[PDB]
Amino acid sequence: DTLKVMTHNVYMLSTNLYPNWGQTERADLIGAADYIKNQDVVILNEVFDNSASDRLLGNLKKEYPNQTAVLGRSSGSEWDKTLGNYSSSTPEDGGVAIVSKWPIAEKIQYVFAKGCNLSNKGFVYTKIKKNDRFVHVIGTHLQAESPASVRTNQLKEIQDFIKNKNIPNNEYVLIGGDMNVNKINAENNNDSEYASMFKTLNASVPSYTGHTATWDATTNSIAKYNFPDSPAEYLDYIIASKDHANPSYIENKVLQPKSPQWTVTSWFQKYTYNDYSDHYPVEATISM
Ligand SMILES: [Mg+2]
Ligand SMILES: [Mg+2]
Repeated sequence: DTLKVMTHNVYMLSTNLYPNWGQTERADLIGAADYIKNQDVVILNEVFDNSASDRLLGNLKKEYPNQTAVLGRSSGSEWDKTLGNYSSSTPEDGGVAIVSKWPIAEKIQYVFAKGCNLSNKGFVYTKIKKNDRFVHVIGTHLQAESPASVRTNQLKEIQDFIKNKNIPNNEYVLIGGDMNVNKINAENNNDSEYASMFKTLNASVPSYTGHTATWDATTNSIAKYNFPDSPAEYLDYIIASKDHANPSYIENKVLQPKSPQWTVTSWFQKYTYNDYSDHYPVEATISM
């Protein structure tokens, strides 16, 4: 069998702080997009805006009916457990959610202890039954660019959680999302943060295919507006724990899907874009 998992930072900032980023329309464009189809599990990042995020989740309901709540937005029975530094008084939620075409046996949220109370950043854990197999998928979004030291602490909390969970070593355990750890020009430096990421989580390095960056101001219309001169970076991953079932093959493919044109007005000026987010999605293929 093959497991298909995708992760995508969808840039859905709160409309209370950023009213004109086309969040609602992109909720519809992403929901109907072909690139996000045919997956087993999908991890979402930055689904911060409550209305637009729920709209997106609703549009994905037909194909991915099994869904978790958004990390850090609530702490009721919608979560089997709410772990970590969760606060109901944080201005924003963690923006992470997971949807699947398969039954979800357990849903857990965990809020990171440290961070440079702004957003309940952390991770979402899911135990999913796919064809009589239980697979484990953790979705997260780490500290954005001292920042590296914070990310290492967060990665540590993720690894510590996995070990404590007592997951069978013959079942697949994947960790994915916007790690904010750059692979560009770092794949050949055992001392880079990119290298440390794999050590801290004790995960294997996947085969890389597709586009060469996940946040590219040189090809992405949204990133180009916000950071015109910033060199492209590679920050999104989906990797497997070596302390559990090691995939004979695991790929991470960066896609460059373009959306139908959409327009927004900001300060009496109209702007048109053809991207779903400032980040590109990463499609993982895992041989089981
Ligand atoms: Mg972002
Ligand atoms: Mg929110």
